[PDB]
Amino acid sequence: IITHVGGVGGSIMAPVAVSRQLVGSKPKFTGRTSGGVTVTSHREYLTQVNNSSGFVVNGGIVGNSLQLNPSNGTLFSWLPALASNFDQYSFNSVVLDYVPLCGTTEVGRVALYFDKDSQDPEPADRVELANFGVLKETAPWAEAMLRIPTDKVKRYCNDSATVDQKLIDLGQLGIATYGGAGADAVGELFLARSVTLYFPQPTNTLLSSKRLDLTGSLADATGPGYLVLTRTPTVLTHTFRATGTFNLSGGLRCLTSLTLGATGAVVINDILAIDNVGTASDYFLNCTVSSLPATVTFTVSGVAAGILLVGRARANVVNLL
Amino acid sequence: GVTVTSHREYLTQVNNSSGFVVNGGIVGNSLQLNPSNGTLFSWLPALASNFDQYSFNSVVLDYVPLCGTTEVGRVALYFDKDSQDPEPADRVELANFGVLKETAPWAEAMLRIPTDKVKRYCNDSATVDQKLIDLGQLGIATYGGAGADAVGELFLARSVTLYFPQPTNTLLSSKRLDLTGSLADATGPGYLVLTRTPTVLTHTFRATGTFNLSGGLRCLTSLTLGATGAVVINDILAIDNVGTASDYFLNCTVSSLPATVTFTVSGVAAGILLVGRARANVVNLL
Amino acid sequence: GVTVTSHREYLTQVNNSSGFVVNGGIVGNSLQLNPSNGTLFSWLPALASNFDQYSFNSVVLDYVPLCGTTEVGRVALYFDKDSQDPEPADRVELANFGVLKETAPWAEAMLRIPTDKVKRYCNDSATVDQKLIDLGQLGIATYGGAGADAVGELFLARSVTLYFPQPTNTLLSSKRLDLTGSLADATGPGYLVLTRTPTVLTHTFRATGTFNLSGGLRCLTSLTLGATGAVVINDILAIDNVGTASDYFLNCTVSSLPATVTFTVSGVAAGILLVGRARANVVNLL
Amino acid sequence: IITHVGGVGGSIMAPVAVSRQLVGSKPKFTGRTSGGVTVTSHREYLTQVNNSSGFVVNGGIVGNSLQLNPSNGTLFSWLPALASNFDQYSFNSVVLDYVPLCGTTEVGRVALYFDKDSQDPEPADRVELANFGVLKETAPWAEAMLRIPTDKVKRYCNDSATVDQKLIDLGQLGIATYGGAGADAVGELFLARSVTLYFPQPTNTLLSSKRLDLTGSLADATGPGYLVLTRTPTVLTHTFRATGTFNLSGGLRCLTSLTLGATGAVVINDILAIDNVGTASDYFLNCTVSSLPATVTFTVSGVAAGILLVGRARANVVNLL
Ligand SMILES: [Ca+2]
Ligand SMILES: [Ca+2]
Ligand SMILES: [Ca+2]
Ligand SMILES: [Ca+2]
Ligand SMILES: [Ca+2]
Ligand SMILES: [Ca+2]
Ligand SMILES: [Ca+2]
Repeated sequence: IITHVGGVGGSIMAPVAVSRQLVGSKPKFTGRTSGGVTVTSHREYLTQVNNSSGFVVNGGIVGNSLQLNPSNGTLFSWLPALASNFDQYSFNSVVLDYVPLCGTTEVGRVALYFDKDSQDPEPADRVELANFGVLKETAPWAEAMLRIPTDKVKRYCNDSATVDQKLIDLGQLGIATYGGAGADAVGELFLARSVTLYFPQPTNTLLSSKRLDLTGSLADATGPGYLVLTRTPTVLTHTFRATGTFNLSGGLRCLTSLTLGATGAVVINDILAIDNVGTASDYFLNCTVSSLPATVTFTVSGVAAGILLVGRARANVVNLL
Repeated sequence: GVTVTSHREYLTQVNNSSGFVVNGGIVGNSLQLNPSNGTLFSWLPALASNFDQYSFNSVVLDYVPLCGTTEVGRVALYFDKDSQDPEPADRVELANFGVLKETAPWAEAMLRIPTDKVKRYCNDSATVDQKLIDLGQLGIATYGGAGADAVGELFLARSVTLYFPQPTNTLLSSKRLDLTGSLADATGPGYLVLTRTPTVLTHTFRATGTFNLSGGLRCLTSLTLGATGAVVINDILAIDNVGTASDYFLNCTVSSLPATVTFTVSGVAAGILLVGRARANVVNLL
Repeated sequence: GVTVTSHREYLTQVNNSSGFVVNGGIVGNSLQLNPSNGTLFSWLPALASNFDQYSFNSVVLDYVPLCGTTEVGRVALYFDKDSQDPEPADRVELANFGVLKETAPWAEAMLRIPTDKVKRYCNDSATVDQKLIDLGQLGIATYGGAGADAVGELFLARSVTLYFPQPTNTLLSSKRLDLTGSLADATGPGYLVLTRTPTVLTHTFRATGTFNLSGGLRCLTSLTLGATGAVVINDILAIDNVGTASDYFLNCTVSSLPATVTFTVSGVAAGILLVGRARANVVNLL
Repeated sequence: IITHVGGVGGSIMAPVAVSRQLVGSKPKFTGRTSGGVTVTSHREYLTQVNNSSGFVVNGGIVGNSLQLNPSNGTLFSWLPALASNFDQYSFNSVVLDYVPLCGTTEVGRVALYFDKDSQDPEPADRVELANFGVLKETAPWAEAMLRIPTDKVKRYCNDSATVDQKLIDLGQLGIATYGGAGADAVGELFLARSVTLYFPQPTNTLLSSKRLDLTGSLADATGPGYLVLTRTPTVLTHTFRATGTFNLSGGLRCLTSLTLGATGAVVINDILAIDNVGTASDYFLNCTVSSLPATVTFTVSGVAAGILLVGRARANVVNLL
């Protein structure tokens, strides 16, 4: 069949393009009849690796997100709400898969790694990425793999909250691109799953609570974490980590009518915007992200207390009549 | 790619008290047995800084003695499993520890340490429950002396299993003082704290050996180089510009606590330095 | 009381040159396998620095791909048992070597390195017969390309046996320029050469990554910070005093050859610096 | 596996690129226990075929170099110094190998041939190259071969010298490129070796001696031949055929201080340059070629006698102190 030319048995072919074909990953639960507790193995997708001539990591996004715990609503788009009737998690297999949309003529580097410290900070440069134990180094166009070192320790989910994210999380996951020529798309990576659900509980809420200090930095958290809400002395920051349709509820301290800006992949849905000028205010809004960078920001003055809540929601109303 | 280390690192020179002193008659569980402890392990420092899980197999306290059969005191090495509990108050407390030893100063002593094989994490990301990650605490305690002179120099018998490797940590230290402030960033380890007082700096050692110092600061006012305690100055270079800020490189070599140094200056309105252990290495023009 | 090590370290980025080139067309058997070679081994940097003998078990060269199926060239990895013989002049010398591999640039390539079990010494005291101490030489060679762009990223398949425990071995580099002169001391390793020209400095990289730079010099004349090639400046701080000498701390991050930097100044009458690999770490006031 | 598209069994694939992978050729000697004389079979590389829109042959280089005798220091970079303890040569296999650095989109012709007359002159054009008995005709990007007709005649090496280069040499070797678009590189050719060493002698020196007549053309030779040293009425020519680090020794008749020029791949090493103006002069120099065209020339006047010697050498000194 195939006739390929200029080839004598034992020779190399670098083709114009390559592609694998990906299908319906329909999960299987297994009954580990135990404490009458469950086990799940399904395939959840994870992000579209775009290029970075320069040197970027999960989107140039920072605050080890990525985090291998399930939920990571940030990471795992389906497991979201099962390990949600449960309290202890434990994997058996997790494998990074890297397919490629681009073609044998893009010019760059992608790279998947694994840090056992859910908390150490991120890759600085070339020489650092490469020193990791569990790493892989691929041109972008060519097809790649990574399998992850799983213990069987009895590890806890984030339902109550826990600052030592390391003693509870399994690992960190990296994806890193340098040496590109443009920050376009070349890769879409997947997630090979297998998890052991344990002491199943009243089901935890997935709702987000995020306080800015009055002049300050940061008050409480509950998370998960889709959002960070910073202030700058005038003006807020609502910096997305998550994608989809959300629902936003809250307001803040200002005095000064709200001007609703945002930036990147964004589909505003319902912006409602009470103020009282002199005092504080409220915002409900409903938006829908499908990118990074998605940003939004409220524009205001004298941002002297920041409060919000975020808890994923449909094309759902959020405005008066 | 899992490395095993069994070495013998030096640790501190114990001075007496009449009174009742611990790990320097200093405080905040200094000695924590984790490697790094830049404070405790002067050698293991930048090996396990390429790794993420640590686990010992042997650790033994060794106590030799420089003094003579006529000093009058107590040395005492112990072991708290809670990297975090606070320190020895008095006589009756020190003695109640499981893994303790009670020796005169002149006489020669030992202690071996109870090691589990739990998969414990090193301090690259930070972790307030220093107990769930640290192996143990280490004590050394002296009461009943007659003078706070030196009688003992203690060592560290090592055996460690390094695991998942990625990125040496930072054998190199970065330490920012706010302009008027307190404290900017850190990278550490931490050998040094660099405080200011409104005039004048503080470089307060936690570490021992030959270092290398690089930096300068905001002042206006020529640098007068003082320091205090065990200290062997090596190279002090000292650019200023009076009116503005300045720079200091220097190379010194500590073998004590208390080692202090301080720069003397005025209007200390920004503090920056870096410290990353170094030899008898130059640090001055020609 | 000995160590063993098996990890994987990155090495340099193979660019292209239709000409015929060898390690960047730098010369003086740089790639030598010995560990340290700070130029070659970015990670083991600091284990074989606590040791005195070394011995490899595996060494494998790994060649992945930055370019694309239409890049147009030749790459080539080899191995000389004489840490000292000179480099490849042309195509025909390279091809005659025992341990060679010859690949497109675009396609992914391999090489295994031949290991003895001889008790070989590391470079702490110095040794002009670099051959009887070093295991082999490493080549990477590119000819017949069409542009001097990047095609390859080369790695290091490692497995090393450390023996008798040392007392550290500086990993902060010390590099003195004579007043009018050429060259004062060294400590090295060597990532950098610091030359002067009558006006102006040269900081010529041999190494890749995040460094930390500390020092200043003799001039009189405010500092203008240039550099050339793969370079990501991080923190440039720059005291001067005009009339006199000056200081520079800076933090940069190279991933190429050619990386250059140079300070621009006048009356370069003494050159001093130190360099000791460092993170994204601060190096400036506040 | 491979899925290649638009193909029904029996169809043709002309790929984006092809490459073979070449390794360490580590020679074997065989003991033909004879007159206690030796046999060698190893793989020596030979040149990088660059393109020639126009019509070029071993570099547009002329004076059948190329010559199949071993040594040919010009041709065989290793066999250089064994058939050097010997006096009779005889092959059994010699095969031209043509791999390719370029890609399936360069646009040209390469071509390997074989003339039984070590001495006939070179290919003029298209119609001439093709008429040879032992020739091969390849696009450049595609992968090629040629095997060579070996007799077993008892043929002599060039240790004493011999003007009928034909009665001693096995063959001529050609490589020819026409129809390009640029004189860049597409090919690197190799040499499949197998030689029978005979009456082994005191080992001959490899040193070159090259006399220009006073007004003339040409005095003696010893060779091998790496160099030709011509004059033009003013000025010399040192025209390389060889690559590497050499050592040059000599001077000449002029009167007129030496200006050292040269052209192409060249790394000058040590130029020393006595003159006496009025009279003659001397030059030692040490240079290092890795190309064709390498040229050098000395610039001078009244070039009334040319003498030199050349005998391959290291980064070795060649100047006073
Ligand atoms: Ca829980
Ligand atoms: Ca880590
Ligand atoms: Ca860590
Ligand atoms: Ca050699
Ligand atoms: Ca040594
Ligand atoms: Ca030693
Ligand atoms: Ca003969």
